Order: sequence, then C-alpha cells, then structure tokens
Amino acid sequence: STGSATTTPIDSLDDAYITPVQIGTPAQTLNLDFDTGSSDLWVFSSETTASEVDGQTIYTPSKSTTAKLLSGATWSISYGDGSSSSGDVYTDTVSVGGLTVTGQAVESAKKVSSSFTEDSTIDGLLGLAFSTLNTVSPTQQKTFFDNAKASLDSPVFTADLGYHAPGTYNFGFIDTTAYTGSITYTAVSTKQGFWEWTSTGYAVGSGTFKSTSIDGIADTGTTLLYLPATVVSAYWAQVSGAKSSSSVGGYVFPCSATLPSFTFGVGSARIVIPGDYIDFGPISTGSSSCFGGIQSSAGIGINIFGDVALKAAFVVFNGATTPTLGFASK
Repeated sequence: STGSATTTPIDSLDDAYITPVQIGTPAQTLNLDFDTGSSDLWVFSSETTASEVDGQTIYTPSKSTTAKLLSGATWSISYGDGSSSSGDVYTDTVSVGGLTVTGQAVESAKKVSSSFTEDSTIDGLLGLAFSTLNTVSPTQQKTFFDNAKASLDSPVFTADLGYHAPGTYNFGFIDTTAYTGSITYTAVSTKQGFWEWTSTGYAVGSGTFKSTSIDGIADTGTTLLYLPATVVSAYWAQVSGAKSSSSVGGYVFPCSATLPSFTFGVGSARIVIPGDYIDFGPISTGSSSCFGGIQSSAGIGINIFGDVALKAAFVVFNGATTPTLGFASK
C-alpha cells in the first residue's frame, strides 16, 4: 500500500504545517501537525477541557463505531518549547492520504497547554519519530508509520515541505519526480528515539564550505534550524546589524536586510537553504526588527534540523531494518 497527503503551512511564515487525517467511522477529519520529533498521535477531543478549546476541530470517540477505549491507558507529553498535553487513549481507524491503519492508538487530550489552545489551526499532532518515545502508559503504543510499515510497498515516508506553499507527505514510495539530482543517504542513530544524523558541515552564502560534524535531528515539528553557537554566529556575522537579543530570545536582524543562503552537508552532497527561508518577519507587529530562522541550540542539548532546513530538501525517512535518512535538492 501507499499514501499521499498534502501538507499546508498554517500561516504566512511557515510556522508549522498541517495535514488532514481521517479518524474513526464515519471519518472525522482533523488537521494534524506531522512531527518527526515525537511519537504520539494526539488530538483535541470531546474530552478536552472546554476552556482550553478555541476553534480547533475535535475528535468525538462516542460518534465513531470503530473507537474503543484502551482501558487504563494514559499519556502525558512535554515538548522542547515548553508546551504540553495529556489525556486518555482510544484505538480507532486512522487514514492518511488513502493509507489506512486499523487499531491505531489515538490519544485524546483532556488537557492542553496555552500554546495549543491559542493555535486554532492545529487539531493535534501525529508523531513520526521512533515508537520508543511514545508516552502511553502502562502499555507503550506504536506510531502510525510503525503500524503501517509492514503493509507499505517500501518501508519509508517522505517529507516535501513547501516554502510559503503546500507540500506533500508520502508513505510507502519515493516520488522520483519530486526532486532533482540524486538522493544522498546518511546514517541514523535511533538511540535517543529521533531521526538523528550527522551533517558533514556548512557554508554561509558564497563562502567556503567548513567540514565539521554536526549531530542533529530531522524534526518536521520544529519551525527553525537550531545549530551550535559557533555556526550560528558565523552566519549572522554576515548580516549587517544582526545581533543576539536576550529580551527577544534569539538572533534578530534588520527587516531591510537581504539574507545570505546557508548550506549544510549530507555526506559529500550539499543542501542550500535560500536566504529568504531564514526570514521569520517582525518580532512584533510593525517592528523593523525581524526574527532569524537560524538560532543557537546551546540551550537545547541537541541540534535540530527543523522546517527551515527540511523545506529546502526532499527528505526520505527510511524505516528499513537499519533506518537511514535521505536528502535531495528539489
């Protein structure tokens, strides 16, 4: 089998991407944030505290003839941005772009933190990291990809995120029309539960490539590119007036600037992020200070190849017995 679904930016900055997902019988369609940095499929629901729902579409398990309470199971998750959610668990039928999994754990939110409530466009998350990170207790549950894998034509999914435009998540096949050149594959460590890999270096604009190993995660659920402070300083030093602002929480730059590109290495290959992809707009409405799309990871504990980096590439998440990542230009 295969599936193919369009993913759409939630706003004009590409802060996140939503993909329609069918849950239950009859189908209830929710727009979920596909997140290769986590491993829970959770949704706003008829059980979510009413004051914490503000415009989202909810899953109502009592209206699904295929929903079953997973008795005794609970879940609770905290994300790297300080947001969180928790609740109980149903199993139900879940379909993405024509690909169907029966018995998928659908984690129903009883509580969500304020940042979820405040984002009316995201109805939940669909985790695509390794199932070892899934938070369901006392019986850990599998991701949608893990459940579908054996049925797929090939045990892969691909992320093709657009810049200020829709893109595609495909399951079970590699669309050879969706990229240019060849796909360069690179090794993955699953030891932390992530799609963790090592970039071979970077360049800033037209500058020379610096060969240096940068371990990080391919994370569609993170907006920006988080890299070591040395790398990030070298980038922003090429932008007149850019500075790190403790009060804003990262590098800012004059909105009048034209930003240089940023290149990252995948083996001997190179992915070029155009400068425009690094502009996240005014820090507050009407400001002439703009927020940078490349930020320091120094306070995270891990480097994160988020949407800023991934949207410059066609990315293969290869879930073969030994997982690997592939990157192609597009």
